[PDB]
Amino acid sequence: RYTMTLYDFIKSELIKKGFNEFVNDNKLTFYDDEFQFMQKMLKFDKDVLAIVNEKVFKGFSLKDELSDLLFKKSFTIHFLDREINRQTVEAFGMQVITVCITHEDYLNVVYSSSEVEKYLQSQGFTEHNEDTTSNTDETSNQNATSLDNSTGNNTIDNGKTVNKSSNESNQNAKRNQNQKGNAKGTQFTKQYLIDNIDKAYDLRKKILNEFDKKCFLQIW
Amino acid sequence: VVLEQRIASLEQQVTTFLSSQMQQ
Amino acid sequence: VVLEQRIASLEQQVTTFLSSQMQQ
Amino acid sequence: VVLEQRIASLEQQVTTFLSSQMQQ
Amino acid sequence: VVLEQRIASLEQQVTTFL
Amino acid sequence: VVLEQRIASLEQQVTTFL
Amino acid sequence: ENDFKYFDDIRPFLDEIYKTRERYTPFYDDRADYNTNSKSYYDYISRLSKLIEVLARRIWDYDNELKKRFKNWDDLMKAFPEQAKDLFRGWLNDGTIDSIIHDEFKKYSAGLTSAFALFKVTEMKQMNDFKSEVKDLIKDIDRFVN
Amino acid sequence: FKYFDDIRPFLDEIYKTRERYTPFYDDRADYNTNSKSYYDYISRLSKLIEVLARRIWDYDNELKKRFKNWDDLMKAFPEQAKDLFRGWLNDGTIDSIIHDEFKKYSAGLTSAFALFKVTEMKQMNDFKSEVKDLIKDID
Amino acid sequence: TRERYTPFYDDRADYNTNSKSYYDYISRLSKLIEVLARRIWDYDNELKKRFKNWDDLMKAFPEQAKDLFRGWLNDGTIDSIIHDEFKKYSAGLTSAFALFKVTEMKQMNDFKSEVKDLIKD
Amino acid sequence: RGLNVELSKEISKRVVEHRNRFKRLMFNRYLEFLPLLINYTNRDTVGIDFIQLESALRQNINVVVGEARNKQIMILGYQKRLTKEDIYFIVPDYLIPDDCLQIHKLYDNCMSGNFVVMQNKPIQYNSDIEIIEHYTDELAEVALSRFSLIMQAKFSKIFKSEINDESINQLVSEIYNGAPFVKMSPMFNADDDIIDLTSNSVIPALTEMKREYQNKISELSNYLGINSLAVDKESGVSDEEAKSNRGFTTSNSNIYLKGREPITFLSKRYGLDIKPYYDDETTSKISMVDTLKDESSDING
Repeated sequence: RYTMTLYDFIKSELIKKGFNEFVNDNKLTFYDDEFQFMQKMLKFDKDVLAIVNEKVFKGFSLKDELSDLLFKKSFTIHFLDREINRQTVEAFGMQVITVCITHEDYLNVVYSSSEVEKYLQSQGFTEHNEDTTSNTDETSNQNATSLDNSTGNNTIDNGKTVNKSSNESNQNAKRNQNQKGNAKGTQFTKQYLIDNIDKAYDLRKKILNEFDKKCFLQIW
Repeated sequence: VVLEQRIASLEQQVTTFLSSQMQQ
Repeated sequence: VVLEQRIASLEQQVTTFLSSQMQQ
Repeated sequence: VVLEQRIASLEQQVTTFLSSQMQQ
Repeated sequence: VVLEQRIASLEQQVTTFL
Repeated sequence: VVLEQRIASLEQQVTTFL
Repeated sequence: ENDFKYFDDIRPFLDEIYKTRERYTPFYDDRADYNTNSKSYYDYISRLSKLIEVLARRIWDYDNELKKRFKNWDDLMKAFPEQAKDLFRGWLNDGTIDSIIHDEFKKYSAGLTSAFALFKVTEMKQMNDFKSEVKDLIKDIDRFVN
Repeated sequence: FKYFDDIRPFLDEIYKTRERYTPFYDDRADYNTNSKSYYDYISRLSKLIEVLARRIWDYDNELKKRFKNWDDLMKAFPEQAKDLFRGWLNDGTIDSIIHDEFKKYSAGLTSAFALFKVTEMKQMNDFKSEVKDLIKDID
Repeated sequence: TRERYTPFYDDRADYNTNSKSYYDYISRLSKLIEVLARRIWDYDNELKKRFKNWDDLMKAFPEQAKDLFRGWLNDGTIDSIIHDEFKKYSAGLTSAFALFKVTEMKQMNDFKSEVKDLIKD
Repeated sequence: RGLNVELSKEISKRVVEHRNRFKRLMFNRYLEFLPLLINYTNRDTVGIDFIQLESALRQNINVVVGEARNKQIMILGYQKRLTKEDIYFIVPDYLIPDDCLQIHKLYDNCMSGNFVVMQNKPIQYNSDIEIIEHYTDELAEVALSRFSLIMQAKFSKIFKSEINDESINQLVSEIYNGAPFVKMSPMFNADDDIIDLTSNSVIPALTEMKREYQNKISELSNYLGINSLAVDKESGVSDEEAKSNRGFTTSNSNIYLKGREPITFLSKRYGLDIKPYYDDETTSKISMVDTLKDESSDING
């Protein structure tokens, strides 16, 4: 069973756009490696990229612009001399839907675990005080004194003092300790277990043969 | 016998039919 | 014996010629 | 015998053809 | 026989027809 | 007789001649 | 002239399909069992359904068109006595001319214009005489002061 | 060709089926699935949707006939209005036209200019009475 | 034999049959041709009555044409044709006569002015 | 020159050529044989080339055998309205009767002048050139399936090793040269490492398919009367071993015989015995066991 291939598609659509491989300028250019179409598809220049992105991926681009060239290259040079399944070009729109899943892990696969943390932290805090004391105190004494002088008339004196002294004191005191904190933790722990590369051997294989399952004639 | 009478009678009827009514 | 057969053959010959011009 | 029956059959046919030729 | 007589009568009829 | 048979074929040939 | 080569640039693309049209069997193959899917009953009543509704509406709305067309019948009926009296005033225009107009109304034109214009001429002569006989006494007696 | 036929023997034609004996195990209907019945039903149902559209053609052909008959009769109608008016002139109803044409208008014009001329003459008598009196007053 | 679909073509007819199955759409279409058939019947019931009315008028037209024409608005039309352009030599004539009399009276006013030289003292 | 071959799925065109050629061959062979089954006490005294008769009968044209000069030359013959005269088309040249012909069926038993018509089949409903087309396509695709089954029933012993010159010296000097006691490394080097692709899902399937081909031949065979029937009566293998339902194959054999019944009507006229028998004989051993008269020794040897 045989239908259209995919090399013949972009060859015929690129030769629709004025190109050629035999008599291009005027000199015989069949042997010159920068002109025949197979080198333009294996190098996968701007030109073949434009014709694939217009006729095969008619409304698609991936996330980035460096991975997206890698995906479109790794699609169209796996499947050059392959087949077609659903019998008409611009009618294997099954290709656009098998594109339309979000398994876009063609660039920067960091699954050497790479645990990223964040830890934001705010804090608010007020405070108040009211400290009031009040003293009361009073005193008293007595001062029974005497002296008995004598010469060789013999003068004598006696004294008393009474000295009370009352006192009091009172004070208030208020405080207001306003306060706030902040903290911004961050960790970036990466791990490197050994057997992750075993799981990473086929990250692209099960998406690449998915097109064989759903878009290409899986018979001779 | 009577078979000779029958053979004589059938020639008579054959002559009668083939001579009187038609030629065929 | 031989006559019995020729007499039968000629009677059918008369009968298949009488019916060619018969009223039947 | 059987040749006599054949000779009888042939003269009957010749008489029928002669009646076919001449009207009576 | 009688068959010979009938055969003789038939040749007489054939000769009369001629 | 056989002579009658011979006379019958000559009559047949003469009738076929006519 | 050697013009109109529009019958002629078709030639390299009219021999081309005649070349690649019937010489195919050494170059191609007959395999692979292409399926053909062609139009069950639902596409048949598709073909019939729009076709019947596009005249189902166009016989449902025949009543308003017919209502117009037996409205203007009665419009003609109410317009008819106007057209009858308009037709009648056409012929009597020439009709009244033979009766009175090549006749008595010419006499009325004569008598009711010429005679009264003569009366106007007599009134003008009279009023010139009255202008004079008013002026004839003003221009003689009042002048002795001025 | 206007025939309100009747309403009932048309509404049974859409609910009527003969149900002939088509044999099973033949190639008239090979798989005998229920699809050829659908084709033969809807195609046989769309006859009457031609029928009543032909009835619309009957209506409009008749109305064209009707307005055409009216238009030709309006063509013929001035040939009746003439010789109707000849009936209106050779009889004595000319006494409408000559008397209603004559007397009222002639008397109106004569009496109108007579009233106007006598009023103008009274105006001139008034005017001369105005003129002759105003000159005497000085001496 | 060998059942082939030798045409394979393109169509231009449109469909959203608001119906559960093919079957119920056949029923709906049956109801629809029934109701517009009843519309055709009341077109007939209207239109036979209209033509029993109309063709009477087209049959009895000349008698009606003699009858309605004799209505006595005719004198009004005759007053219109005497008041027509046929009168209007007399109309413009009498209007010019009135203008000439106004011309006379304003000329009287013209020679009134030669009196007022020494009307003062 | 012009050459660019397809692939070696050329066989998948050779397979369908074998089917197509088998249908064409079996169809025209089966009607190449079918106009000779009866042959009816072969040329006792009667000047008929019966092979030319039976070939004419199986294109359904009603032949008519009568007399020409008393010796039964064939002629062609194309409620009961009787036929008498030589109105029909006549194939011989000057041997025509030029006299009273008749059909010798019901005018009497054995009396009228002979021109009897022989039908192929007494009542005709369908031609059996359609039944022979009816089974030969079904037979064709079972012959397809047998040929396709034995074309893929071929077997290799797959050696499995990392390639360049490890196991080649093994099989050369120690398998096809027949050698027992081959010594190998401990590196699992035959721990089911060599494997056999077999098609033992194909050879039990093979014999049952041949039995389906065989009884489909027999189910075409008993339809058109050609049968193994009389020997099956004397062999006692009468029913459900020869799966044929004997009452149906002795039924369809008989219709062709009583179609050729008017040769007995002719046989009663001129005084001779012609019976339409049904040929099933094949000689040099059957003719030996039915006679074992020493003159039949000098015939054969």
